[PDB]
Amino acid sequence: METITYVFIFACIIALFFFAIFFREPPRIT
Amino acid sequence: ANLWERFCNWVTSTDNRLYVGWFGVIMIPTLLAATICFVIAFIAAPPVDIDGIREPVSGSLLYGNNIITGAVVPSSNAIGLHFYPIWEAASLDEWLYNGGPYQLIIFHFLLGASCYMGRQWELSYRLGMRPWICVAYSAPLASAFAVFLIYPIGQGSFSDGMPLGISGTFNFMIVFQAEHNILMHPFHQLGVAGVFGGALFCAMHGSLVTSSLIRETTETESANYGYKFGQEEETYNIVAAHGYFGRLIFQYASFNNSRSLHFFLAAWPVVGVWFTALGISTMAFNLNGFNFNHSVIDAKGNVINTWADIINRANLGMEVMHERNAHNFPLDLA
Amino acid sequence: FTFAHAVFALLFFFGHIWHGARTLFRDVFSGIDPELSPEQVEWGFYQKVGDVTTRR
Amino acid sequence: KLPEAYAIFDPLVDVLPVIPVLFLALAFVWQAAVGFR
Amino acid sequence: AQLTMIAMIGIAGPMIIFLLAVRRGNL
Amino acid sequence: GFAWWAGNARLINLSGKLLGAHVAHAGLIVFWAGAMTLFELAHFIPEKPMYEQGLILIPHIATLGWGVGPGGEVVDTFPFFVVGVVHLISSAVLGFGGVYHAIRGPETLEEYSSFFGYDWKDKNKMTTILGFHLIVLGIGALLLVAKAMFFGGLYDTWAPGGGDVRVITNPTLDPRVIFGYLLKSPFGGEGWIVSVNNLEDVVGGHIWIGLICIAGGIWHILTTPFGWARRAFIWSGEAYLSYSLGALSMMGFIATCFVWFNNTVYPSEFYGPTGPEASQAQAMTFLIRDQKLGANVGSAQGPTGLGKYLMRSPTGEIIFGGETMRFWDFRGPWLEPLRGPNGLDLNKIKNDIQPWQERRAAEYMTHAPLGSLNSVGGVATEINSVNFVSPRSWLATSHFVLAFFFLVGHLWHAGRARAAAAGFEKGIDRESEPVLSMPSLD
Amino acid sequence: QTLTYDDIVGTGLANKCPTLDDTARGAYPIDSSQTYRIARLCLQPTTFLVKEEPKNKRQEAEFVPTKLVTRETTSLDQIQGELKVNSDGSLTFVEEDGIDFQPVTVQMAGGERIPLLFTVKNLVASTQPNVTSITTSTDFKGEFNVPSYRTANFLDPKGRGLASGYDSAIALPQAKEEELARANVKRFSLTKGQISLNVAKVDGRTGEIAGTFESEQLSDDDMGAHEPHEVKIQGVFYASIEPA
Amino acid sequence: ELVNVVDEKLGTAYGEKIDLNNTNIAAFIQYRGLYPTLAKLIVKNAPYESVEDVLNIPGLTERQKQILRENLEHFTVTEVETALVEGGDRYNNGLYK
Amino acid sequence: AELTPEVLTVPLNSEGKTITLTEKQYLEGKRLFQYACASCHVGGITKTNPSLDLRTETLALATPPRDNIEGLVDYMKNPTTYDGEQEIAEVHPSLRSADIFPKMRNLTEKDLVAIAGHILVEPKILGDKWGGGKVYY
Ligand code: CLA
Ligand code: CLA
Ligand code: CLA
Ligand code: CLA
Ligand code: HEC
Ligand SMILES: CC1=C(/C=C/C(C)=C/C=C/C(C)=C/C=C/C=C(C)/C=C/C=C(C)/C=C/C2=C(C)CCCC2(C)C)C(C)(C)CCC1
Ligand SMILES: CC1=C(/C=C/C(C)=C/C=C/C(C)=C/C=C/C=C(C)/C=C/C=C(C)/C=C/C2=C(C)CCCC2(C)C)C(C)(C)CCC1
Ligand SMILES: CC1=C(/C=C/C(C)=C/C=C/C(C)=C/C=C/C=C(C)/C=C/C=C(C)/C=C/C2=C(C)CCCC2(C)C)C(C)(C)CCC1
Ligand code: OEX
Ligand SMILES: [Cl-]
Ligand SMILES: [Cl-]
Ligand SMILES: [Fe+2]
Repeated sequence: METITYVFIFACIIALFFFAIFFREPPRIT
Repeated sequence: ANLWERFCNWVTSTDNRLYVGWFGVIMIPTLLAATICFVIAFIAAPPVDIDGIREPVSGSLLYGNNIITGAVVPSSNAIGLHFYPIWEAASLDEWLYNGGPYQLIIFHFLLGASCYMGRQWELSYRLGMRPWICVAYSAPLASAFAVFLIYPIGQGSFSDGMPLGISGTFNFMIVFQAEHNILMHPFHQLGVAGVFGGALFCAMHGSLVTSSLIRETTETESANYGYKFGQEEETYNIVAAHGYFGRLIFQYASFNNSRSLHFFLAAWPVVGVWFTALGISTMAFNLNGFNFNHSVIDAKGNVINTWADIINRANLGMEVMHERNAHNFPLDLA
Repeated sequence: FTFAHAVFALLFFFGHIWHGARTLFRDVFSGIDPELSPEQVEWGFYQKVGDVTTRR
Repeated sequence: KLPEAYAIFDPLVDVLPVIPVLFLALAFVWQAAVGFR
Repeated sequence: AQLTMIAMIGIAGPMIIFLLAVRRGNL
Repeated sequence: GFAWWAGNARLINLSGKLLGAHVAHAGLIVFWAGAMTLFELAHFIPEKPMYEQGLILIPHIATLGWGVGPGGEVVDTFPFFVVGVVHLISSAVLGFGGVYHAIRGPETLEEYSSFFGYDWKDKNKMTTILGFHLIVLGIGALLLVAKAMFFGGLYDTWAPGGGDVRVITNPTLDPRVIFGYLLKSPFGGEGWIVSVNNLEDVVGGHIWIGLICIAGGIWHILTTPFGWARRAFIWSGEAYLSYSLGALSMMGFIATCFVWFNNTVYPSEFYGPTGPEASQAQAMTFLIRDQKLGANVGSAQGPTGLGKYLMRSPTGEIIFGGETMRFWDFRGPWLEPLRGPNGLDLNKIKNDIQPWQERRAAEYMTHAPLGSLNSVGGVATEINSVNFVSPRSWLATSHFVLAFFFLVGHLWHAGRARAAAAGFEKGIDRESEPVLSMPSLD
Repeated sequence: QTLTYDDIVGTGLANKCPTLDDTARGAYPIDSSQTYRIARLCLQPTTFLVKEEPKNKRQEAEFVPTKLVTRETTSLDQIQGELKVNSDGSLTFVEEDGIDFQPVTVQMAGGERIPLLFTVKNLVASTQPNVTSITTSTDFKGEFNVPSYRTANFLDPKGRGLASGYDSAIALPQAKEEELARANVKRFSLTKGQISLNVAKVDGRTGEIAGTFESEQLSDDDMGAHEPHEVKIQGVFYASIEPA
Repeated sequence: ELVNVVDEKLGTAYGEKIDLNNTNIAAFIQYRGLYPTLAKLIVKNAPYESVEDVLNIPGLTERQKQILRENLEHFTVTEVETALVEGGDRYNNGLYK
Repeated sequence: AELTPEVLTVPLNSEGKTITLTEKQYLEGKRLFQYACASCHVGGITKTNPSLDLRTETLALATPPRDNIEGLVDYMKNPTTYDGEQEIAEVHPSLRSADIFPKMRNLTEKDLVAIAGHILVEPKILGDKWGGGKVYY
């Protein structure tokens, strides 16, 4: 159960990376 | 319309959401290989005979580790500095027992990180920037080279390179202290000054700029909304900040040239971390930290201990205990 | 009990610092004056720091 | 030990190796004399 | 001692700057 | 537009003054080579191994056959003196030309003489200077050949009977051998070029390199760069500087590994034992001690189940046990007489170990390249007493540091040369900021 | 002609025993007035079989195949010893010395690692009565000793050992020790193995022989911690005989 | 029933004399004349059933015999302990300084 | 505490004659011990054979007794194994083997006395540390 938990959290962090990068608020100028 | 020239145009395009570039053509596959093998091994690799004595150490989650204790374990001392790719093993079973994954991951990663640094140069050129951000990154990069490649080369074995794990890291740094007295080495002292100072000046700079933000907002909104991305005016008042910091110390100990200031910020940690990477790289050839063991004795010749001799008692306890089954002869010469 | 209360005491020190800063500096919580002139932070102009009645 | 007939110069030779460092130092005296121009 | 020779040698360089700056030269 | 702290960049287009800097600096190198040799000589004590005395230059001279006899014993110190004095004397001449060209000579050369003057952007002229220097370098590598073959030979640690100076009469020319080294893996048991283990291959390699450099030099005098090279490179002084810094960096890293693993052109008699050597010598030492007491070192099982004295490598060879399992690629003249086809030969170990081998092992084990920065010898927990740091540790660490910084210098000057050639080394033009004419990423 | 170290190093051949020509079908006569030694005995395993656990009553498990994970580190070699002639014409080899053990670990299906001390230590192997010539039908059968895989200084991961180490589970200061007795008290085992060597080739000139061996012995019991497995080793051997 | 046999041995004469059947060779340095030469022979010819067996070691000169005689009282014999004699441990038991 | 004559007094020979060294002789002995001996014998141990050390009590039990100036001077001329049964000049530095141990070439008779004296004094100053090894650092 603890292995599943550790891997689950790590997997969520990788998915977050994907959204943080490709689905960020686009920076807009002025 | 030429096929190669179209591909060149895409590799080097500044319109890709992530820059690829020629350095990226090598970095992308090598880092993917190292990442995929690292994750698989961290979760499921079986125990590895790191020290060559048929005493395998369990690094992965499924074999009874947690995040803190887990590690991809370095390759067998029996291998030394020999190249140990998959195709040199009689089977994957053998390769796993002897620590093959560590070699795969660190070689792929060191290559991919090297190219990461070049990729930093390359896009700076495509954007018409100045080029030396990559020089800043060479400090962390040289540090990884030191603990994954240089120190193994000098000691003769990838089994003495840094495990890829949290407790493994601590094991490497305790044993380093017993074998090199790294704390009494001035290049590690400059590294601490580089990292302590970097954190100091990070906080200083952040706090001085934050302190002199120009009121653009009400108390119901984040002040961060007082700056709009790409506005031309500075958003704080460097003269008010120079006038505060010059008075906290004295005037000529404070920067009012923002270029000099940020160069100072770049250079202090980078140079400190160069030195500490050079410390590991030169303790790789056993030029160790200062030894003041029994340097003070009295008029009769009695030893008069100092704090260095107390350090030495601690170093001894690390020495005598580490790799407790691995030494047959009285000197740990490597 | 000792662990909890020692830790909470230390944290509450930062709270004292934070809210005390906010009380004494309420007038610039949102940012410094956009019309603060360089004569008030540069050395010499005022004999007493920040006091504009002591101009030389 | 040096040959017998140059023995006289022994304490000079103890100092010679350092001389290249002095050239580096000397560039900073020069620049001080012209005010780091 | 050796402290005689490194004193003599150590003063050569700065004495060159000194001569050239008092004789207003191409420094 | 350069500040005082970048002040030598003011010389980029002052070919005369820049010649003076290069030649004055050449004189400091030669001065150090001379002064330092005489310093080591004035301190040298022949009763003591070179490596107990802090010597790095005298070992290079002795390696070339001067001053030494059988076993590396020093027989004649005069060759060392001569090398020091001549280098010392010669640095005054370079000093002289140096400061003459930096202070008094014409500051630019191209008006005074079209042969000596150059433009960095002049690709023909640049490859011609390169060509001349390639020939000089080829001559130099042939001087090493000449010494080995016609002027007394070289010190040969592998020579039978303890090592000796030997004239090299059959230098290796077979390119499968010479270039075979270039293609060996740099990993353990292979060692790329660091594994060259005999002077025949050393000298033959230098015949090849001399001929290649002379041919390369003539090639570059007679040609100009092809268009594909014209379009690949930046053609500027700082760019050429950056190319050479990278090449010095590569070479510094190789020199580091050479002096650390190679005991042929860095004999252990002069430089001390290598790390692998010392560690092998510890196991040898205690094999001898224990066998003399009656131990059967072949059948003795250690705590782990592996042999206490002897085990197999991963490919089967009989090797020393304990942590030195990792150093079984080590080869040295004191150890090779015990090696049979399957690795260390148990019947030679039991019957044929000689007193000189026992002495040598004891010596190398107690002079392992381990020591503190203040030159206390041995492991880091050792007490004060022995004033020793191996010359190999000194030569390895120093050259690692220099190679590292020259790689930083390469990146510094390379990136800057690229930026200066494109015209944005001083910053981004506010009115033509490239990113403002690019479409947003998202 | 024969090979030098630099021909062999790195190839794997250093772990392989010498072979005889398939033409070596001679006979090595034995003179009872004479005494003989074995100058070199070489044993090269090719196959490691481990006996499984049937968990049930009348099934008696089988010997199953395993994968070697410790590489070309397996051969016993340079073994020497008395070769005697007995009253009844049997020959008895008595092992005196040699590289006569290797640690090996193999991996069973499922991932279980099985370490063993592959050895002939203290081998005494005898032939049938009335030999007089060693031939391509001579068999030696013998027994040998299998000491503990680890010797007495060996410390387990919590610092416990037999001749060194802690005597308790110091990370559990107030645990009940009865449960941990078997892990806390190290024991040094000493068991017997058996071996047959089958001579299949003989060089009557030189006195070299070669053939096939099968040995049975126990695996590591980790100083008493767990029960050993039973192991069967197959391989080839070489020996040269000398008038001693 | 699980007993540490090395601890058990320290409860015998092995824990107070040189045991000619078990003790590591470096102990023979505690008395004059015994190391290395006689120590070598004593260890090579073990086991002994009684302490005086050591006098019947072939090759002993009469000086050597005399030394043993003087030292018979620092000697004992107990049963060979496999754990102390395997691994070559009488020649090197992994203890230095 | 200080280097009193009491401590600089060591046995000259097996007959219990004594000899009182100077502070000078002792510092010379120490200097010469570091020059020619300490690469193996640092702190009174023996790196290449730890079972034999330079503790007075060990030397006293060597054959020829070596816990005195005479025994040690002789040892540096003609070293034997600990039972005296064989000469080991060829694997141990000594004046007899100064062809193969060249640091021994320039040692005078007075130097040998100083080295011997150093070895016999030091355990009076340092006690258990002398020859005790890393446990006592
Ligand atoms: C063949 C080698 C070589 C050459 C010819 C040059 C030449 C040049 N460099 Mg490059 N450089 C090199 C190697 C080299 N560099 C290396 C290896 C690095 C990485 C460390 C750099 C990093 C570098 C930077 C960061 C910069 C240059 C710059 C320049 C130009 C001005 C340099 C100057 O005026 O220095 C003047 C000399 C000094 C200010 C003195 C520096 C003193 C050093 C740091 C300390 C040495 C102390 C020593 C270790 C021991 C002291 C002991 C004590 C007693 C004093 C010039 C074209 C500048 C440039 O871009 O020009 C366009 C610039 O900004 N260089
Ligand atoms: C190897 C070290 C080295 C070398 C060879 C040079 C060489 C040079 N530099 Mg650089 N420089 C260096 C280090 C070095 N520099 C460092 C470390 C710094 C940072 C502090 C600088 C900063 C710097 C600046 C800021 C400038 C130079 C300039 C110059 C050139 C003209 C200097 C001049 O007019 O001198 C004038 C000085 C004197 C007249 C005083 C006397 C100097 C002499 C040569 C001392 C030699 C004494 C010696 C013992 C005599 C032996 C003679 C015997 C053999 C006969 C010259 C080619 C200048 C340049 O590029 O011009 C455009 C310039 O502006 N340099
Ligand atoms: C590579 C270094 C170098 C370079 C490129 C130059 C280049 C130049 N120098 Mg300079 N010079 C140098 C080193 C250098 N010099 C040195 C080392 C000294 C001191 C000895 C001088 C002293 C000097 C003076 C005093 C003058 C020049 C002048 C000149 C110019 C014309 C020289 C001429 O007509 O050739 C003359 C050609 C010969 C004499 C042919 C003989 C060949 C040489 C001397 C022998 C070979 C040496 C060998 C290859 C290496 C040394 C051996 C050693 C390893 C043992 C030219 C731009 C002149 C100038 O600038 O006036 C405006 C001038 O007046 N030079
Ligand atoms: C100091 C040495 C030096 C330098 C700086 C140059 C510089 C140059 N040469 Mg010359 N060259 C030299 C020596 C040198 N040469 C010698 C000795 C010879 C005779 C054999 C030649 C023969 C030569 C020819 C025949 C040609 C040049 C050309 C050129 C130009 C293009 C070089 C290029 O792009 O290479 C960069 C290299 C490549 C693009 C591909 C090869 C990459 C190597 C093999 C990969 C190895 C990397 C690996 C990690 C390193 C380890 C060792 C390796 C063997 C395993 C350039 C001006 C060209 C030109 O325009 O001439 C007019 C040309 O065609 N050179
Ligand atoms: C290693 C290279 C050594 C050096 C250098 C010196 N000694 Fe040594 N010593 C060494 C060994 C291996 C031994 C044991 C010899 C044996 O019996 O097998 C010794 C012994 C001594 C002794 C006798 C110690 C004892 O307990 O009886 C003495 C007194 C001694 N060595 C002195 C000595 C001196 C004075 C040295 C400097 C000149 C010296 N040794 C160098 C190893 C080495
Ligand atoms: C070989 C020989 C010789 C030669 C010599 C020479 C060559 C010399 C040189 C010399 C030199 C070359 C010298 C120089 C010197 C220098 C110095 C002495 C310096 C110092 C400096 C300082 C001290 C600094 C300071 C400062 C400044 C200025 C500024 C900034 C800050 C500071 C503080 C850093 C002779 C003749 C003798 C003869 C014999 C032999
Ligand atoms: C330009 C410049 C610079 C630089 C400079 C230089 C670098 C120079 C060099 C110089 C040099 C480099 C010099 C040299 C000199 C030398 C000499 C002058 C020598 C002499 C010698 C002698 C005299 C000898 C003697 C002897 C003998 C014979 C024997 C033995 C002993 C004796 C040693 C005594 C600077 C930076 C500063 C500044 C700026 C400018
Ligand atoms: C002497 C000797 C020898 C020999 C040696 C030789 C013969 C060598 C050679 C070597 C060589 C033959 C070298 C090589 C080099 C190469 C390199 C180092 C290259 C580089 C490259 C580059 C750098 C490139 C880059 C680029 C790219 C990739 C792309 C485009 C751009 C550019 C062009 C930039 C021996 C060992 C036997 C022994 C000892 C002695
Ligand atoms: O593996 Mn990791 O650690 Ca460098 O020393 Mn020797 O080896 Mn082992 O012991 Mn201490
Ligand atoms: Cl550990
Ligand atoms: Cl070991
Ligand atoms: Fe900022």
